[PDB]
Amino acid sequence: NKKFLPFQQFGRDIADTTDAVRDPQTLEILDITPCSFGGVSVITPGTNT
Amino acid sequence: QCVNLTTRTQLPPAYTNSFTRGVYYPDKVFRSSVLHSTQDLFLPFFSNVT
Amino acid sequence: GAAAYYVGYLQPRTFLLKYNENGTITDAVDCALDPLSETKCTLKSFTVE
Ligand SMILES: *[C@@H]1O[C@H](CO)[C@@H](O)[C@H](O)[C@H]1NC(C)=O
Ligand SMILES: *[C@@H]1O[C@H](CO)[C@@H](O)[C@H](O)[C@H]1NC(C)=O
Repeated sequence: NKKFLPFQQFGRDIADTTDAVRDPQTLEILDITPCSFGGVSVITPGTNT
Repeated sequence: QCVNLTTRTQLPPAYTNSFTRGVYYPDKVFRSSVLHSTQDLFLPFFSNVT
Repeated sequence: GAAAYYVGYLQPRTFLLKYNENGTITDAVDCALDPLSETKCTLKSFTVE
């Protein structure tokens, strides 16, 4: 929902990476949310139980 | 041509000061609410502009 | 007739910027002007306590 000037293409975050973009073919404001959510947690009781 | 100016005055190149002028976008990259800082070919503050 | 135009020279300085919500440059702070500007660029903030 930001204010992209027509030359402004790349939104940067505080972490200085790519945040918000625009298609060079069609003028449109986009937002990016990265994939690879978290890790694997395993719950188990005692094996003898 | 070779015709000179009518009232060409031989004046020296006098000096003033660029107060906050010469602040350009370093690239075509959008930012939001951050305090970025970088080095590029700038207009220095308060220097003798002709 | 009455006409004014000014000439500046570009030099590799280092500046501090401030962006608003809309992403325009709101404020510009030099680094290598005085040790106060050096301090403001060192702290990555122009509000030194
Ligand atoms: C501009 O140049 C003159 C000498 O030509 C010098 O005295 C003056 O300090 C300079 N201006 C600044 C802001 O340094
Ligand atoms: C952003 O632009 C809108 C457009 O009118 C304005 O109302 C708002 O105050 C601006 N915000 C900033 C932080 O400049």
